[PDB]
Amino acid sequence: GKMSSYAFFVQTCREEHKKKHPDASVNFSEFSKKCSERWKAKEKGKFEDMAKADKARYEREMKRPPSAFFLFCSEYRPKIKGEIGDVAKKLGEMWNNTDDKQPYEKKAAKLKEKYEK
Amino acid sequence: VSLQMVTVGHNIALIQPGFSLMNFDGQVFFFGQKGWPKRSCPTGVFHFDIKQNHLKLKPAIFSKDSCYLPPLRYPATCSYKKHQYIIHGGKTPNNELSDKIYIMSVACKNNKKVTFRCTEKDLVGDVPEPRYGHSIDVVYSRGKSMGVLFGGRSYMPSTQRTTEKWNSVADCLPHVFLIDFEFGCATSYILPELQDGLSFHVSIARNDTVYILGGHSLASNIRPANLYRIRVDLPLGTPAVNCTVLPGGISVSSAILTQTNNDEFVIVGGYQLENQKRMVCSLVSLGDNTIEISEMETPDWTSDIKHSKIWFGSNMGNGTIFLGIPGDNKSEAFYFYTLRC
Amino acid sequence: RPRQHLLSLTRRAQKHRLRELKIQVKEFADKEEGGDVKAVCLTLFLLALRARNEHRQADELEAIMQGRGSGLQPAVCLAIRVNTFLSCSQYHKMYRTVKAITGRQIFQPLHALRNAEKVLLPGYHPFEWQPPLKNVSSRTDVGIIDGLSGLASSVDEYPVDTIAKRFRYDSALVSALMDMEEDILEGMRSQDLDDYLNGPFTVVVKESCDGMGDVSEKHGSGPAVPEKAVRFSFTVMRITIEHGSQNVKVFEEPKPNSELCCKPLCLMLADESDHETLTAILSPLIAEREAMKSSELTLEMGGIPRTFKFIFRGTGYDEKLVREVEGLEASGSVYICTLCDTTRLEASQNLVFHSITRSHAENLQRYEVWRSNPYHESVEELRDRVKGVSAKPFIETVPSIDALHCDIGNAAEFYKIFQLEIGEVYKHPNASKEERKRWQATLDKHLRKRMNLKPIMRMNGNFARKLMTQETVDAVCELIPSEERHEALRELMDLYLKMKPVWRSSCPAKECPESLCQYSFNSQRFAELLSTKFKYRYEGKITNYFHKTLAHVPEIIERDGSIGAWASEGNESGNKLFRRFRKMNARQSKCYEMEDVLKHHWLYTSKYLQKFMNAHNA
DNA sequence: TATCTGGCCTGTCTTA
DNA sequence: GGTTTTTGTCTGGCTTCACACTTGATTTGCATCACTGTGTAAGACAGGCCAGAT
DNA sequence: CACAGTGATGCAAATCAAGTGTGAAGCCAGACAAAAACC
Ligand SMILES: [K+]
Ligand SMILES: [Mn+2]
Ligand SMILES: [Mn+2]
Ligand SMILES: [Zn+2]
Repeated sequence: GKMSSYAFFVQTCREEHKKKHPDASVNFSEFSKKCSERWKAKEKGKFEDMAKADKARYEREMKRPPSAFFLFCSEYRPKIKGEIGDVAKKLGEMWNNTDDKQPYEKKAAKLKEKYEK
Repeated sequence: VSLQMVTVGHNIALIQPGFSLMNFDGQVFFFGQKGWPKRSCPTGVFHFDIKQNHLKLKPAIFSKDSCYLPPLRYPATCSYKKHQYIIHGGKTPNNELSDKIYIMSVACKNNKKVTFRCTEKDLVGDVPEPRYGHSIDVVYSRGKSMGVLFGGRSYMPSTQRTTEKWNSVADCLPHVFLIDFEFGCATSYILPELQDGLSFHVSIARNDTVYILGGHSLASNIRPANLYRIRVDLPLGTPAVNCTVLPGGISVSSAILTQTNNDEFVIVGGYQLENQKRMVCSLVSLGDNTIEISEMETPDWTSDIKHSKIWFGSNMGNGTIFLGIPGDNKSEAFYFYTLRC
Repeated sequence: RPRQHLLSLTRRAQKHRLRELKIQVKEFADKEEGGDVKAVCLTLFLLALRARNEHRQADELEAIMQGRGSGLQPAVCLAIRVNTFLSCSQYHKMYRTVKAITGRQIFQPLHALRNAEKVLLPGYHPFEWQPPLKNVSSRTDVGIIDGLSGLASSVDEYPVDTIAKRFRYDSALVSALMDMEEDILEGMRSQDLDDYLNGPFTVVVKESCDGMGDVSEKHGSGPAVPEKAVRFSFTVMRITIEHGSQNVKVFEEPKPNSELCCKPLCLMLADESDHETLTAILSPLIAEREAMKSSELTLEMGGIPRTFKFIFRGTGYDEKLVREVEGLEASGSVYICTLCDTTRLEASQNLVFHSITRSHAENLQRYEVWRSNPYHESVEELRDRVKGVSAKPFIETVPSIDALHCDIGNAAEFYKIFQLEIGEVYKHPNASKEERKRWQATLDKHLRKRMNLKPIMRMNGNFARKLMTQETVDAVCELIPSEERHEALRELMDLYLKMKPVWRSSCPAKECPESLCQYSFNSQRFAELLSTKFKYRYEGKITNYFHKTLAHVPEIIERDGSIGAWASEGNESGNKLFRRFRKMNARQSKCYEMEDVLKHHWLYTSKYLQKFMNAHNA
């Protein structure tokens, strides 16, 4: 974004308010009122010259039951938590290293007919 | 051996692969028409005479006592010495194999028109199962006559045959069959020398022996280059059959055989491989105890014959063969030639 | 800056223009509607739409606030493909283009429709035969089978010049039944029977066979096949269940001659007239069929095993093919009926009093009588004795009449009488070929002027349908001088139009009972008209189909209930599907054309698929 | 007498 | 210039959503194969033959 | 160098589905001010 003079004014006022009142949560509709009254010829010149530096910044800016692997990894999830992308990497490595997957595939074989029907 | 083109008359469509020619006193006749006999010729038998390279097929009639045999493709045909012809097996227009046997004999010859007698011979004992592509010949031993029948094909037996392969065929068991026409009985002989099944071979009969040449064995799918001699002895007791392999056998399936002179025959045509036709011709010289197979000069085949995939034919008898190759289709289906010797 | 249109602005921009009406709306909602601005704008918009007759957008917005997803099940996509005639290749264009514009996959991709097909084709459902079928395999996953059925093709054998594919007869039937399940259930229900009731059902099947000409041969390597096809089809005609001592019509085909229910069973490129190849290919089919006559098919419909017995009626055959497959002589012969032993001369003198005597069984006997000649007879006498049966039958047909060809042949005869009435042949016996040519040209021109019929080369179903009217006789009388013969023609046509409904309707008993009642009476006067006022044509001769029509129609009707529904016309209409599917629904190559057409022709006959298209008509 | 053109016919060739 | 309408910016936190990896299984996309049909009747020209004209 | 198909095959590419907490995008509030078109 590119920031007008009034906008720089409002930002600096928000910075002042935060440093004066740290534990304080500002309301927006009242803050725009008080900032607009403060803006409504010498004070504003600082913000006026700041805005052209921000314009230069703009120029710079332009430049189905699950797989047997799924049945196995769901259960092994708690042990890895005790030990997502990282969890799945570990799950896949240990599943690859493992008659081991015959029971999970029998459960999936029971579930395949149920998906079909 | 001179090759000659032949023209054909209005009923050229009758002539098909598996047809047969029979010779009665020099007059040739034709049997095995395509489709069932029509009212133009109810017997299915035709006087087959070629005059000046034009063939006219004219209907012949039967005797009152005759059977009306169905047209048969690839039956075993044989000449019997009073002259008569034996037809055994073959396919009917309905693709059934017939187990029957028929006898073709001239009943009458008044004013050069011939009436035939077709009588069915009943057969008991070890009757050969219905077949096509098989040989039958008559041997003479010690003043006795006996019929020999070898090889061929049939459909699967009723126990194993299934509709999905309803048309599958298998070689018959290679048992030699002695068949006495006098009594109507048949005797089967299993021989060690005849191990494989064989069909579409050539058969040559002299005295008490029959030579078995070439053929195709379905199980192996080979066209063996073997020759088998089969001798039959006719003593007062039960006859005995002895077989001998004799090397120097031709390799040809579906070849045609004709007799040029007594004791010399020519073997032409047929196939050496499924895609390779046998263009060479062989001469057989017979000795009372010996058989001689000699390469002879190949005929001047035309380019049609050379490049045809299939050819078919039969022997006309006077050392002249009637040949057929598939022709152009719209014209006439087959192109016919005559090769003389 | 002229105010832009409100739709062009950015969100922020449209906010500023509507901020005045936005605050005015938040009031209405808190005062009248519990502060539901969402539901008060949703309703104001929807109502604005239907105010401008824009119901579609409103109805869509409704579906998207409900949020239900839109997508067709694959089987429903299949039905739309199969029944609107789209090719996979065209349907893929439709699918792809919809999914790219909507962003949603309304239609399913082809691999799924191809999976949806599997249920609807033979070889998917399991069944068994008690007793087991003789000579048939008991495998149940047999789909499309090679139609040559292991026909030997080695160069020594007889030359194989056809390509053919088929279904296994039972496996096919099974697939038909399972296609009809819902219609079988609902047919019990409307008969007040138990859905789950499983007694001995009975399936009557119509068998049809025909040849086609003018089937072009493809380029490419393959058998050099003939330019003709043959088709064997069956239609499921009725199913009755035995509940007590009553047979309950669970199902009857509403449209017995529709292409929609003539199911394909065997396609071959071959010539019906080539007996050797015809029997080679069809004999395995007749064997399978023979086997099913002596077994009961137990098959599982809706959970409950049911049993089906089968009755086979071969009636969709033209007379040419009947005679060919039942060993009878060709239609030229003196033995003019395929239903009786009458002779052409006899049918001309008696005309009406003949009963049905021939049968597939009788014929088989008589061939054997022919072949063996047991009374050592002469060939004239032998042929007399066997009444022309001089070849061995191989297919069992009902002795009936095909309406389509009957209707055709009859009209073709009338077209001839018309000519010979124009030339006054009733009075001048001899006439040059040139003189007859012009009789036909006269009549041809006139049928065009008075009836809007262009001449056609060979006679037509619709031409017959339109020629055999009394209006056409009026037209034709304008060309005949003698009104004594206007009266003869008018009567002859009256009798015919009294008769025709008997052998064309589905239930004559219900649909023209007085035509059925009078048939023996009307057919006598027709016969007598031909014998007196039409001596010149009908002395000593009559046409095959006049005989069939005058002598055997009432017997047939009491044996079977209908003629018109056993007619070939359903199968002939199937030929039209053959030509289309070979062009536009098959791989375009010699070794795939038959099966692709066989399969996709079967789907087109599936009631399950057809049902989805009558869903609008709940 | 002794030729002689024109129709007539058939048959191929060029494009469809 | 005066005037009118589009787009913002300032802030803290509200919601909704895509992303993050891996494994094996489904589901889509896509190219590949050898073949399809639409190309389509009659006029120009020569050369033989024989009866009636020159 | 015609050209848009004709359906089945099979291999590559996409998608799926689960675990939870990251940041990113849009948004609200009042008030005033850039730009950007018009007399
Ligand atoms: K129709
Ligand atoms: Mn037909
Ligand atoms: Mn037809
Ligand atoms: Zn009759």
